[PDB]
Amino acid sequence: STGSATTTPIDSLDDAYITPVQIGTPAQTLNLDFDTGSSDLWVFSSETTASEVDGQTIYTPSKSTTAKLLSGATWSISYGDGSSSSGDVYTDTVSVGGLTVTGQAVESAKKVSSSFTEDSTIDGLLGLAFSTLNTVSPTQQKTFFDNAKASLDSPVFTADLGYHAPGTYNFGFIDTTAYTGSITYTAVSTKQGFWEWTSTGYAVGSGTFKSTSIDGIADTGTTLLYLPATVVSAYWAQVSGAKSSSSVGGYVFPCSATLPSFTFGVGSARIVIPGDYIDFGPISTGSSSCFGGIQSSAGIGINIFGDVALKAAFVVFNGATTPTLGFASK
Ligand SMILES: CN(C)c1ccc(C(=O)O)cn1
Repeated sequence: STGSATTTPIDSLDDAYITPVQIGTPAQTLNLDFDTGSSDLWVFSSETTASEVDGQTIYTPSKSTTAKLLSGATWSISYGDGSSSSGDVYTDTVSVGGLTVTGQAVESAKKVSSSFTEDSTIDGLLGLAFSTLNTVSPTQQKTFFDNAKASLDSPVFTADLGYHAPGTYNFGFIDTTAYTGSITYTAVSTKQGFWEWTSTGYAVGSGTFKSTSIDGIADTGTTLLYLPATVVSAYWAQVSGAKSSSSVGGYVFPCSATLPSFTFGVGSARIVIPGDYIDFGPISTGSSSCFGGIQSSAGIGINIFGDVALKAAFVVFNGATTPTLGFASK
């Protein structure tokens, strides 16, 4: 089997991407944030504290003839941006782009933090990291991908995120029309539960490539590119007037600037992130100070190849017995 679904930016900055997902019988369609950095499929629901729901579409398990309470199971998760959610668990039928999994754990939120409430466009998350990170207790649950894998034509999914445009998540096949040149594959460590890999270096604009190993994670649920402070300083030094602002919470730059590209290495191959992709717009409405799309990972403990990086590539998440990542230009 295979599946193919369009993923759409939630706003004009590509702050996140949402993908429609069918849950239950009859189908209830929710728009979920596909997150290769976590491993829980959770949704706003009829159980979510009413004051914490503001415009989201909810899953109502009592209206699904295939929903079953997973008795005794609870979940609770916190994300790198400080947001969080928790609740109980149902199993139900879940379909993405025509690919159906029966008995998928659907984690129903009883509580969500303010940043979830405030984002009316995101109805929940669909985790695509390794199932070892799943938070359900006392019986850990599998991701949608793990549950689907054995049935797929090939044990893979691909992320093809758009810049200020829709893109595609495919399951079970590689669309050879969706990229240019060849796909370069690179080793993955699953030791931390992430799609963790090592970039071979970087370049800023038309500058020379610096060969240096940068360990990090391919994370579709993180907006920006978070890299070591040395790398990030080298980038922003090429933008007149750019500076790190402790008050804003990262590098800012004059909105009048033209940003240089940023290249990252995948083995001997190179992925080029156009300068425009690194512009996250005014820090507040009407400001001439703009927020940068490349930020330091120093506070975080891990480097993160978030959407800024991934959207410049066609990315293969190969879930074969020994997982690997693939990157192609597009
Ligand atoms: C809607 N918000 C608060 C989100 C969504 C997704 C993530 C994440 O995948 O890490 C974090 N915050």
